Amino acid sequence: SQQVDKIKASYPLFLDQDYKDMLAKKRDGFEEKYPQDKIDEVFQWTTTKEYQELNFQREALTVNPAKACQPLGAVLCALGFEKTMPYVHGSQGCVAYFRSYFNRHFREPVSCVSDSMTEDAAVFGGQQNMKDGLQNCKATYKPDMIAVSTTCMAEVIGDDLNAFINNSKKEGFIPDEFPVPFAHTPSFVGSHVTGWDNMFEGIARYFTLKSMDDKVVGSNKKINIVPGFETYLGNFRVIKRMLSEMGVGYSLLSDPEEVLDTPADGQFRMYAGGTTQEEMKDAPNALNTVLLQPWHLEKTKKFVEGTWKHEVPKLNIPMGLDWTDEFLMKVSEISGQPIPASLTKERGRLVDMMTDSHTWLHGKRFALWGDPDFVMGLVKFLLELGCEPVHILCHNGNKRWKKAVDAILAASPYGKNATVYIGKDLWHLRSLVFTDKPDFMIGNSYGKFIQRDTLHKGKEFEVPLIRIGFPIFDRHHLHRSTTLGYEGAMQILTTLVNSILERLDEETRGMQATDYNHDLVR
Amino acid sequence: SQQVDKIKASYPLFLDQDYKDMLAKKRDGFEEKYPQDKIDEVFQWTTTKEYQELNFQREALTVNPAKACQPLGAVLCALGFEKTMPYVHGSQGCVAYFRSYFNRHFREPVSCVSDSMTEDAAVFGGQQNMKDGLQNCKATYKPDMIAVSTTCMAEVIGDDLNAFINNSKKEGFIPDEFPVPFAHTPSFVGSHVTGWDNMFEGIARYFTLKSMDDKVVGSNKKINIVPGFETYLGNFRVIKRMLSEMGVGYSLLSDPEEVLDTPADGQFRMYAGGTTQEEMKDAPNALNTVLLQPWHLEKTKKFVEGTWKHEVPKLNIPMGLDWTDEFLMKVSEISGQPIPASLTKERGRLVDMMTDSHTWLHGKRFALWGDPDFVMGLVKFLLELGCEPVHILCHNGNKRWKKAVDAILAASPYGKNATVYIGKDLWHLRSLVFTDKPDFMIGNSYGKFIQRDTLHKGKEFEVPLIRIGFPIFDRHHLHRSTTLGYEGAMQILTTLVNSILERLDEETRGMQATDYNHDLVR
Amino acid sequence: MSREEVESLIQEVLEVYPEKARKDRNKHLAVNDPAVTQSKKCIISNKKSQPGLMTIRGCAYAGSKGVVWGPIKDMIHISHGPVGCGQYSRAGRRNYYIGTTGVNAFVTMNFTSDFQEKDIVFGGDKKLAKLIDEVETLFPLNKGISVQSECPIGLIGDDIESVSKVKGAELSKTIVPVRCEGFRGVSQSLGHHIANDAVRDWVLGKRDEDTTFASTPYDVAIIGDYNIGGDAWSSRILLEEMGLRCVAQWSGDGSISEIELTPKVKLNLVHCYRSMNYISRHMEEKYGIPWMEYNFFGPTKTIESLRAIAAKFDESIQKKCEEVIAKYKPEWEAVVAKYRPRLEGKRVMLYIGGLRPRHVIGAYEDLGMEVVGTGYEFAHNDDYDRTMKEMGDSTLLYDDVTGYEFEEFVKRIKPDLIGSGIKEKFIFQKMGIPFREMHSWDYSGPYHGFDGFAIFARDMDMTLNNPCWKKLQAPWE
Amino acid sequence: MSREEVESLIQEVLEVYPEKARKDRNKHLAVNDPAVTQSKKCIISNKKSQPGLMTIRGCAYAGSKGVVWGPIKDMIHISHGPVGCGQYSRAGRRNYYIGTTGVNAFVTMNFTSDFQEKDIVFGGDKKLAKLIDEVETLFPLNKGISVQSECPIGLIGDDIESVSKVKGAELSKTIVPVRCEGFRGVSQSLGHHIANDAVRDWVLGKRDEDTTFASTPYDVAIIGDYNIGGDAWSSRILLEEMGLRCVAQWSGDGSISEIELTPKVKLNLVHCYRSMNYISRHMEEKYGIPWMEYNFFGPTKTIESLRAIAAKFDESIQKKCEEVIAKYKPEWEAVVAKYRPRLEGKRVMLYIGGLRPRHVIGAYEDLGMEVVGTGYEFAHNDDYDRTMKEMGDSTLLYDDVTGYEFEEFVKRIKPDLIGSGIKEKFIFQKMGIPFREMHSWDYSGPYHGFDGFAIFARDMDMTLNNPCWKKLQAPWE
Ligand code: ICS
Ligand code: ICS
Ligand SMILES: [Ca+2]
Ligand SMILES: [Ca+2]
Ligand SMILES: [Mg+2]
Ligand SMILES: [Mg+2]
Repeated sequence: SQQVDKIKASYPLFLDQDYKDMLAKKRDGFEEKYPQDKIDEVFQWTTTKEYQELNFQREALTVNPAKACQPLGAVLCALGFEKTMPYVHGSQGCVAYFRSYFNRHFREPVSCVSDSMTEDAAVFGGQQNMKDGLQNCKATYKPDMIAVSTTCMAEVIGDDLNAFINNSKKEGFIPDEFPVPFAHTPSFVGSHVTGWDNMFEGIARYFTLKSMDDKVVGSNKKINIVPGFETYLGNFRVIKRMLSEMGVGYSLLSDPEEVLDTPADGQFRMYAGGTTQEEMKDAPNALNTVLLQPWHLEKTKKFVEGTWKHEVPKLNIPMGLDWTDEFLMKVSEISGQPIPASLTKERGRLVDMMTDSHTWLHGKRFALWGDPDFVMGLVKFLLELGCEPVHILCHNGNKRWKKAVDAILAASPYGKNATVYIGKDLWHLRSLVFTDKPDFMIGNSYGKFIQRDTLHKGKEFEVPLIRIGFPIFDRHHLHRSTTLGYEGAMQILTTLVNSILERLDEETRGMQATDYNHDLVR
Repeated sequence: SQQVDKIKASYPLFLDQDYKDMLAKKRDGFEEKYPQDKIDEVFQWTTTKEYQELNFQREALTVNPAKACQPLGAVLCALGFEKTMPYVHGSQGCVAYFRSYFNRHFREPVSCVSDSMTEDAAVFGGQQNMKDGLQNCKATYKPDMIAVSTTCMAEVIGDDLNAFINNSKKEGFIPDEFPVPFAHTPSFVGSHVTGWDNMFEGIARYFTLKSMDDKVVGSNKKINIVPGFETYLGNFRVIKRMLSEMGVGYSLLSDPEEVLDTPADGQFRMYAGGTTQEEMKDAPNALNTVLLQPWHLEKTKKFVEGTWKHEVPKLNIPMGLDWTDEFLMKVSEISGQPIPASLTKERGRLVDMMTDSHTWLHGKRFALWGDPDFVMGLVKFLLELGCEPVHILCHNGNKRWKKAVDAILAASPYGKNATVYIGKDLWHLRSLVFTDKPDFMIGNSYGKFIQRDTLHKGKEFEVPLIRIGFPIFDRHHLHRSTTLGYEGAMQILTTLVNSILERLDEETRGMQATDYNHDLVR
Repeated sequence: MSREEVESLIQEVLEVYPEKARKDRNKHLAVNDPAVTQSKKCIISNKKSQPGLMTIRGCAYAGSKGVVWGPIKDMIHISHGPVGCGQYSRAGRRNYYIGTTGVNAFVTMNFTSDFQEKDIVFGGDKKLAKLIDEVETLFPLNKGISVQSECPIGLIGDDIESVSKVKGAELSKTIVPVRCEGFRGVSQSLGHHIANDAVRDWVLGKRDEDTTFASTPYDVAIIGDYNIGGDAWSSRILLEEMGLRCVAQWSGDGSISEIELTPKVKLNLVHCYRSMNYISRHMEEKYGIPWMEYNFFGPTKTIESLRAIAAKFDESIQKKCEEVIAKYKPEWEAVVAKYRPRLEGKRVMLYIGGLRPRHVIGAYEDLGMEVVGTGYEFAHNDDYDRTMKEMGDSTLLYDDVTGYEFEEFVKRIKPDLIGSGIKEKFIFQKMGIPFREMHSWDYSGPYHGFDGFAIFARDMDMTLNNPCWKKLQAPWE
Repeated sequence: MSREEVESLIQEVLEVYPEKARKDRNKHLAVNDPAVTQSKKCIISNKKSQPGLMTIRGCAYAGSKGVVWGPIKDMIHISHGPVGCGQYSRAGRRNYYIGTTGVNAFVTMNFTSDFQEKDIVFGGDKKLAKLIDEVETLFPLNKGISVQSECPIGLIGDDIESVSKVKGAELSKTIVPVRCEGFRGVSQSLGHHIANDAVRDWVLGKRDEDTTFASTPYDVAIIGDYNIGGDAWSSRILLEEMGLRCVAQWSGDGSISEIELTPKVKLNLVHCYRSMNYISRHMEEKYGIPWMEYNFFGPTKTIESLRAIAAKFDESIQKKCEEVIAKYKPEWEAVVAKYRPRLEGKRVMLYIGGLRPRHVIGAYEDLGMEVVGTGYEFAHNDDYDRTMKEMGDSTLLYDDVTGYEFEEFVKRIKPDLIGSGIKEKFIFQKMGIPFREMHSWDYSGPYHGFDGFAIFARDMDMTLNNPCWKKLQAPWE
């Protein structure tokens, strides 16, 4: 039943007695459900060290991964170029998923096409799908560039993208000079970040490999910036802001910030902003190229060093105090521009905030996950804050990266109780937060289910989630935030300390029980 | 007892059994405490309509006010002028409190002096305190201006500020040309916002009353901006940023953003930034003067209109969509500058966010409080969001203001279940949130005690606090936020929707009970 | 718009396309004539998508894993292949259930074999067998396993049927191989069919020789309700108030035992025809169980449906039917009284999957609204046959609409509201057109039944009439 | 620094001042000589502040309402006058208590008469009587009321004593008039004295003729512990483990009845000498109750105190004393072993109110730290007498330090840590000097007793050794 003045949605409608009784009857009559005592017993067992040991012995099963597949990253990369349509050669189901995944994180349209290969293409390949697909896409959506990646069907069948695109041009389906950069992006290799690297290097090659003879390093007086897979609008923005404030000429290569933030003013804009083709063609003339997320830009790095002859600096992601300082100092050296008063002051405001908040942050224990560069920058900043990053999980991390993070942990006393895990998933992490309970998790929305599980053991075992990373689907507008630079460090610090204080207020809210410590001032 | 590797502070130390037992023995032996059944009975009574009716009949008792006293506002106003020392003539206890109050909100130094009047000054007044105080302050702290206000002792004894300052100059305690603007700021009239108005009008008079003959309205091609009592750094910053983006010449009159945000770089800076004396002297030459918080700038308005001959526009605080639009359009009209593409786009990004979040905001009920302009802007924006601002409390509001808010509520269907309360305090508001329970409160840190009370009745009765206003003492760095303009609207919207979603996640976190609605995507 | 204006709009839109695409798309766009009974005279459907045109469709794995199998709560569903499909489809679809997740229920978890290069090169069948053992160790209360094949599995020649047979025998466990690779078919639709045949072949016959279940004359199953936001629960309640016993729900909140008990029922009640007609036909053929289509969207359809269902049973159920109708009458009448005056005359365009584009029309009409365009991602002509009589004369029909087409149709028709999916939502909001998600219910619902109608009405009103929509034009422009 | 270097620092700093201020301030600054017993040979104190110099002091209302009365949990304390004093002092001081706030306890609430112009012009006594009736109606479980006068009350000639007498008789209620207007005295100090005399005159004698209390030989009161962060609880536990019975806590977590029972005890244990020596002397004069000073900061002082207290009782208490000391030995030894190597040799400057600037020195020394400067806002010469022997030779002493002086002293001395209040904290952090709040405990504590020493040590280490302090200098500067 409903009362028209106070309509109930699923929660709390199904808590009404009639629904409760109905659901009990369904269970008892037809579900042949395990007894509650047995459910409780098994749940308790899944919180134990014994279960954790079995869990960490898995070799074949993955549960609740913390990564996605290559073409997702190729699509995001492609979206960062002016009037560019991402195009995934292969199966259309994949594209529905990529679009939906990004739609839910950004709360924005996400344009991408498929060439809708079907079973029939297993006999001799997707060449005709490429020809008609490119022609149809160009005519219908009027991009100035089509950036081609692949789904796993196309990779398994072995379609030669280069040959297929070349034949499309030879036979008149798309113009000879129309830009169709490409990359093979097999979903059974690496992860979404690898697809970004692959796509970017493919675009960079397309615009520069054959034209290198007239290029002169430094002749355009700019620094190229390659952001990698990046899902915070504030991160593109802060980098551009800082470089502009320093008077540094730059080119941001792959810049989706406009197309992921168009205004609601009565028209849909399929394309907005983005890196221009002129910027990509001119990129070898830069002084140098800086990689913001080097641990997933290795293929790009080889191309920029080997072909453009840029001496790419060894910089970490610019997260936290020390690594933002290092980024700005290196940009200053390359460009000849001094670090200006505005940035020096901003730095000092971050340091002030660290001094203000250090007593609540000190010794706080975190579990965290995400992509490799994000994770190591978060680890570094946590150490700078006097926090302990005890469970560090990067499903898509590698051995070399793990060695680098272990070295960072070694350089601080705050790293003593920390372990780095690679190849492990959120069902592994769930065990760690039961057996070696931290104060908080820092992670994406999939962490909410871990928080739920911990609360079920009891309130005293609950590990609250702090949402930083990708995807974030259960809060609105967090994609507008910043994690890079001093601005990002300020945002992260603020979020962490206020999560601590919110939880302390919850724990001290009990009248005549714990509210002796429900202080007005903290 | 303590375990050295996991030391307990008060929470949870005093939950140890030995402490619990000790506290029970203290109670039973010596406190002659009302029985718990009686405490429960009285608590329950305090949640009733019968109690509310008695509560609203108060004439003489105030409980948990939502205002402070005049000189607090005078000090904040004074802090916004270059190299200016706030100086409060009267009792030193007041200055310890003003400094501490602002210290705790901004987490910054707050410099202010007293002239330490004692009981002896009741015989013939504080003139000698003024003489030595001005001399001592100038010598020791080297301000370029001393801005004088009063405590209630000085007002009751009847000290003539003007005469005392004049005599201090006559007798050589400070130079004749040294600026010593003043205002009488009696704490038994109005509130802190009134003290701001009084101080500002005094400073404006000091620099302009006697020099009007050479002034020509519009000759400097700027607009003066008077912010009023403002405790969000982002509010000073957003107004400056918008005017700069529009190419509008402006003078922000009282601008404490620098002195309330100095960097931690190894030196203490007693003064930073601020409105210059030259800006105040030249202010009558502006095109016009815009008051950002007109409901506490009435004395200032009469002076600017009567003496500077500026035709101050009838503008509401620039909060929410409509009133930010109106502010920009009026500034365009006055300055001749078009509204730029950047601001048009920012507006459309706010509207996009409104479209994205409207389904969770719709129909949500709020109790809220604060100063009159802030409260009315928050009410207006809530109506724009499709929310219902059901209990609107402004302790320091007046009848004319209440009429204006009642008219805003009449212009929207979302205002139908709303009531505006003036002269009422947070003990009145506590009753309203029991008898006509809203979904959330929007208010300052004193609201935490109302949330605590509501939870004690039961989880289903708990009204969570969303911290927006002044003072905020129990979270860190919220003073950096913005509430004005499109930027502030975006911040407020994000805060509100995510507070709704955090609470829904809490309510749906119960395994096999309510977690059928614990959705990944919202 | 007139028939002539709509035909003109179709032709204008199709001018953008190369000839091959133009000729194809013309066959998938029609002006409705409720006077036609054979939709194969009017519109083509269930064909391949044209390359490069930004179809909204998914794949067979979505139709099998995402739609049919995934909701079954006490089984573990393995996304077998590389990591993306299972991750993108993790907890995207609000197929609600009661259970202890990770312990006795598994719906919102993502179990995967996370294929790597060595699995592609040498095959995944050994990995699959090891994975099954790991599942058994770590999730001992699972009541069965399904293997949801992603694109590579059949392309590389793996034999998941053999693995399922051998491991199922070894563990005395139901292990269901599902060949729902996304290269099969053209859309989600073939995944439904594949999934239905897998239930038939591996689950449904288990109790064929068991005589222990006590049946009653009033036993039914709800077939094809995936309990989006609780939709099946707000349907079930009414059927049971009417005196029926709902033995099974396929598959929202569904358990493996209730599937196995379904051959014992007297009548199959089919909500989603598209996705479950196949198994319904099978059950009639094999067990003699009749089936009938029904519609629980809005009071008119719900009342009609209750009466038609009750008519299959005796006078006692028909009497209880009228009691249920009388009970809820004041409730839905109060909803209409509040919301219909807020919505009367407003025009809606829909674009959804395989059922809802026709099934929700009555509920809109109960609020005085008009559906001026509708279409489906993956419907077949039997769906279109059922649609033309539900839609008004001269309204617009679109099969497998392209992104371009949908935007252009909307620019011309200027509906007051659009009801479609997540890939559409943010486009139309920027255009200033109120949008409701008609798959996920925009995180609201249920929408089925009398209790769902209240929420539907509230939701259409909150969005269509929201203050935000008057704010898109800056007052200086 | 040498005595001569400290003397020259003082003279250097005083050069900024006009002559009158310079001559005054010179008398309030001294280089310690532990060889002096009569501090009136070396420093002046408890004089008015010089105008315009940014004293850190508060007022008599702070000393009365904020410090002594406000913590009494089951009374309602009215801030009588305009709205500021009561609002700025609402829940600023962490005087912890157990109770049901708004119902039987009222500490963190702000009750005020919110004076307006008409109250100034015509007086507030009628308003006060009405306010009392309103309090009784809305807060029926209050056990007494105090009236904490703000500046205007005596200036306008109000008669709160008459109101308190008449209303107290009418209502059979303890109503205490307190003339703690901020114009009185020079600092918080006179507010303590005024507050003590109000307890004496209106509360303490209530049970003078009542013999019903079940007294024992081991009854004590804790006098002058305001339970900051639970400090009094972490003291009480030890006294009761030693076999004593703590009848009252003045005034942290204190109730009116425990105050009224205090004249029945055998010994008054005075922690804060400055604030409560007055009532302790009264109780010795009137009731014959001896009193003694003690110190529960750090293990050395706590052990000395326990032994000195136990020596006032019999052998059974002395035996329990040694048992307590033995129990806690491994606990504080573990704290020292962890934290002393992290803090050894570090130098601290303190500036606090009336007690802690000397009382915490031992606890710093238990961690190997050195207090190289200390001073008080409002101490008297009897406090300085007790300080000179606690401080090292040639250390710096400052009475009612000005903001300018404190900054300049710190620039020269370059302490590793500063312990002071909220108005100081943010100044010194910007200078890159670790800072701990030594009034509020920086929202930590307790610091009293053995359990408090652990927290103290943790806190000094977390801040002094924090990684933030190496980061203030930009690497390009
Ligand atoms: S199953 Fe089908 S696309 Fe019948 S695949 Fe799809 S939960 Fe749609 S129109 Mo999403 S044939 Fe169900 C459907 Fe309808 S996932 Fe849901 S809303 S009634
Ligand atoms: S009462 Fe006094 S200023 Fe003895 S007014 Fe002050 S809670 Fe200080 S050095 Mo705040 S004489 Fe207590 C004090 Fe000491 S408020 Fe506390 S810390 S031990
Ligand atoms: Ca959006
Ligand atoms: Ca600060
Ligand atoms: Mg904590
Ligand atoms: Mg504990």
